[PDB]
Amino acid sequence: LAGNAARDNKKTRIIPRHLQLAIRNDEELNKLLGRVTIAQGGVLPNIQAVLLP
Amino acid sequence: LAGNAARDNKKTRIIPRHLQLAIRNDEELNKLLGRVTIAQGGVLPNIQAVLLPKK
Amino acid sequence: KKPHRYRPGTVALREIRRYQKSTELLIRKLPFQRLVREIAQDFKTDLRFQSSAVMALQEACEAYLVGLFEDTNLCAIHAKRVTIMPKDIQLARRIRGERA
Amino acid sequence: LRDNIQGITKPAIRRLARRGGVKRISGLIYEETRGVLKVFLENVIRDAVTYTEHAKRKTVTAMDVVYALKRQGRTLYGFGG
Amino acid sequence: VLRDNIQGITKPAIRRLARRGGVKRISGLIYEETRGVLKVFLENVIRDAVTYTEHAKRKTVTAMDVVYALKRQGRTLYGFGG
Amino acid sequence: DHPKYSDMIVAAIQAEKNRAGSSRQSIQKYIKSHYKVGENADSQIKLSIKRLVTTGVLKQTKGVGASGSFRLAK
DNA sequence: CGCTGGAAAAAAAAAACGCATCCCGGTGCCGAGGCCGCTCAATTGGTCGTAGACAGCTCTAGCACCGCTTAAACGCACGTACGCGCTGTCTACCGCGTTTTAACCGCCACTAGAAGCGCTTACTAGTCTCCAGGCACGTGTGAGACCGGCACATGAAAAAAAAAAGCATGCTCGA
DNA sequence: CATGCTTTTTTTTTTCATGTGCCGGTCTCACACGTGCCTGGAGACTAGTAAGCGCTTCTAGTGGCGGTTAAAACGCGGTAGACAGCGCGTACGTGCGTTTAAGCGGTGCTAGAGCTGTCTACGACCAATTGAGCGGCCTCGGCACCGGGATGCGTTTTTTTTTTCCAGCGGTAC
Ligand SMILES: [Ca+2]
Ligand SMILES: [Ca+2]
Ligand SMILES: [Ca+2]
Ligand SMILES: [Ca+2]
Ligand SMILES: [Ca+2]
Ligand SMILES: [Ca+2]
Ligand SMILES: [Ca+2]
Ligand SMILES: [Ca+2]
Ligand SMILES: [Ca+2]
Ligand SMILES: [Ca+2]
Ligand SMILES: [K+]
Ligand SMILES: [K+]
Ligand SMILES: [K+]
Repeated sequence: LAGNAARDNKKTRIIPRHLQLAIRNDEELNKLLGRVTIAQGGVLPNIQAVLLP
Repeated sequence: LAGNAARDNKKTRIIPRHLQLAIRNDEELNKLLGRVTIAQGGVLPNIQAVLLPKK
Repeated sequence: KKPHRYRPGTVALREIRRYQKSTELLIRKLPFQRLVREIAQDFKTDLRFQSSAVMALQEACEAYLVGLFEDTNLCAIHAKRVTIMPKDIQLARRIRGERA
Repeated sequence: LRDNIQGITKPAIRRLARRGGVKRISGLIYEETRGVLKVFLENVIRDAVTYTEHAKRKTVTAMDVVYALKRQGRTLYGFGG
Repeated sequence: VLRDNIQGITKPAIRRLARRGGVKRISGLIYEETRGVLKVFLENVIRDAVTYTEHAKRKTVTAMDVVYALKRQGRTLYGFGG
Repeated sequence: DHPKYSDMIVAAIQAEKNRAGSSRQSIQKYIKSHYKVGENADSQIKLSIKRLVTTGVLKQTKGVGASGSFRLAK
């Protein structure tokens, strides 16, 4: 999944952010790693509807 | 603390509810047993102010 | 000569998109390091820190806060607001079981 | 200690809350956050140091922090789990 | 085989629980919402309990099976042993 | 964040006092102070001038390739 | 409309009705409490190998200091949108009465299956001996990160133009 | 109420400005790979057990039966709460011009983390020895459960201070 996220960013090498994106987007990995922080992971882009114009 | 809660209910013998009352009213025991459910414990009386009738 | 001026919120949103896209630590590295040592003194003086140890504390902190804000934001919105306020944070922590 | 907790600048908190997808921030929040942040570091560092002391070390290691965060239920990956 | 005991969790019983929670007024929609949540709970806990039962090569779910299960779910229970 | 090292040069000789010749160091000193910069900017204004030299737009009054003085076509 | 008085409705009193809870003593049951006899765990006292305390040695990493520049913070001015508080509508929920239901209790009969125990051997600990897979260190080269310059999509303002919102007409019932 | 008219109002387009995204050309660090060596995983043994398995004891789990009666359920009526809407006052956002110190690269010193070798207390293992405390029987008295009665608190009715809502004269603008 990370390897996919990296191909999706025209990068040869997996970086943290890739591992995060992979995990937080897969229902089951997210749930397994529910209380885990991934160093240099960032968060999934997500802006609550009511906040948009 | 439970023994106190029992004297405060004119009971000779500590029951669960006493153990709960003791724990949830002591800042530190509550925090230690924060993720523990005490069988037959009940909850502390607590009604949010805004829910009480107007005067 | 006319000034150009984005409406209040248009930039905030841009900033949101910008920082969500990125992963760089958002607190200035030194002021944090001083805050770490300052707090550690309380527990024991003449303590030394692996630079990696400080970095770990910063990763953890930022991550934690970012998280708390996400939750706070929802509480704010849940009250038909857009502006987070202390009471929003307090609710979030009260429910998280962080505080009594 | 100059209260380095002020070193956690308004704009830095704004930044964090932006990554949290917050659009508008009440002035009161900047102090509120500092307080919470302090409480966090207090609780985590305390434990970290406690591990340091148990190892009879004078130098807090990454692992000390890692082990400490695990205890607090805020596990951290990429500093040597 | 006997389905839909979830209605057996009567409106008034939910009202009662929410009263002990210090709730004053309850939207009609809540009664079904709660049944669903309650089900999800029991599903997650029992699954684990049974999994412990099966590992012990038993056909009889013990209290301990439930206790051990709840501990896993981070909802420890005192006064049914260990 | 103000690009066009062309625009940069052009704006610098312009706000430079009327000359029939203006030297690289006298413009490299204006551009660095009046706009944001790196340090290869010194080495980029070098390349920027050599392109403006080339296209006929900036013709050099005194000197040679780099160290000289430069004027505006018409 | 302003200012003063009149009866017309309107929170702010009191006094009356009622329902729910608390508190008192009395009575009858169940489980706390204790004791006894039996069992198994602790204790004791000893013997033997090893964990880890320590001192000394190495050398990594953490610190202190220096001299920049620039990106970042700070502070002040300006005004837009948001909070929130007030007013008003409609109806969802609360409470309570008669009608319904099936939980609860208590007892009974039958049997899975829990729990136990002893027999036996497949299975893991364990040892010394052997050796290669994976460790620390060195070397190289290629991603990718940074730039500066250019077509890209998305915002905020000024302008231009259809779309609905208010003063001035002639004509024909109907009083 | 149909024409026509002016007026403003919202709706369409123009017009800037942005920013941000994309793409070429260049320069470094970090991945990647190898070397070379060292130790931890493998082997091939012997030894000691845990645990599978099969039969035995009996606990307690299940399932059925029937007689209250506490609890659910349906329904009605009526408040009081959710909710939209509108308006007012300022706290928050943007940006500009000014202040700062984090940052970067660099240098030098040594606190102390780590590593080795060595010695000895300490803890495991074991076989005898024994009392703690377990399961199991038996016995009071706490309390639960009732009901009766006194007090406490909500609600309604009535009273009453209190706001309010028409009129009226004056008296001055069409
Ligand atoms: Ca009037
Ligand atoms: Ca690089
Ligand atoms: Ca390579
Ligand atoms: Ca056995
Ligand atoms: Ca306000
Ligand atoms: Ca100052
Ligand atoms: Ca007794
Ligand atoms: Ca009783
Ligand atoms: Ca009076
Ligand atoms: Ca008059
Ligand atoms: K060190
Ligand atoms: K076996
Ligand atoms: K059984």
